[PDB]
Amino acid sequence: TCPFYKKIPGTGFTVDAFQYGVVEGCTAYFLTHFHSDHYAGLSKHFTFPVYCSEITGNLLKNKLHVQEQYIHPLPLDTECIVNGVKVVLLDANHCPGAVMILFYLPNGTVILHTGDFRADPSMERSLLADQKVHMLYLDTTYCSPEYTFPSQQEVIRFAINTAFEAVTLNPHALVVCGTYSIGKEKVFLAIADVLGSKVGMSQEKYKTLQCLNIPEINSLITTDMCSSLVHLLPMMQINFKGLQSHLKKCGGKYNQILAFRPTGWTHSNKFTRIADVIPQTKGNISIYGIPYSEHSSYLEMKRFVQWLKPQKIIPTVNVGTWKSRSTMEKYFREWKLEAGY
Ligand code: NI
Repeated sequence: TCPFYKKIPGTGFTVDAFQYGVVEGCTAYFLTHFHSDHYAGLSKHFTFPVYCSEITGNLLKNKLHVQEQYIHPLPLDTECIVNGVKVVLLDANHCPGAVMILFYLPNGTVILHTGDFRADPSMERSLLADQKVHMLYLDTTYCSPEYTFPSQQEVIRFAINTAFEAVTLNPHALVVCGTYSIGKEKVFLAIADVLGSKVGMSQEKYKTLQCLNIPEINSLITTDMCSSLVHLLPMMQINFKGLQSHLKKCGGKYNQILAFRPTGWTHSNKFTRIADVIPQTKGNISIYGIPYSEHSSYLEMKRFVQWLKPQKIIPTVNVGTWKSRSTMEKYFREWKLEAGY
């Protein structure tokens, strides 16, 4: 059944709750972003109101074929009324179109649901600065102190320098980047840019990217693989077998592959710096795992919560085991005592 942490008290609202059939008493279904564990269950047959960002609305229409009359996009950073309740959508710093949702309850309670987010100090100067938030439904993906990672900026610098050096040394090298969802577009766009190439991809992926309102996108991507030296492939194919196979397909236009796998966290983060990363190599193929995250580090999450000073925290990630629940609740109390709220 629909879990309590997907329900907004005092409303008929649910968040990211599309796989339970009809939720008894739900008058509006919000969708934070277009990732499959969140939209799971939506289709052309859905006949309730869906509230979301413009970009998420483009993806629902074009990729899932949800009918237009049930899609209600809202602009960001704007006070809106939905079934008699004031809401605001804020940028979540996750994937394109991803939002956090502020609900202003008739009784005076204010609730923030983060969806999936990467906490940033820039959020401290949004509409969140303007009033008190009583309850926080929090993206706790990496809520443990072992989870450190570099800035997105540091990671992109590393990838750009690496790719540029490789291709300038060998003009017959191919660069490949893995993907399995929206998000992390900076990785492959920044590399294609330093190399003066467009990124080549399947028709399905090109369609997905054309929904995202990225400026000048027609200048940066293409379905013509042969004219491109940065290819995108399914993440599943980013391994030595899948890459040798792929290399055959290019007809001796290339003799070397340099491939990037943008992972979340991986335990080499507890030892190694970004400057010190190395690839796995077999033959003329090298694969780099780069820790490009679109979720908060432990320290980023801690800072955001200690700034906001909520009265109650409701985790939305890692809630399935008692040991994870109990560990998270321990960090929350530490944070509150350290900061004095
Ligand atoms: Ni997500």
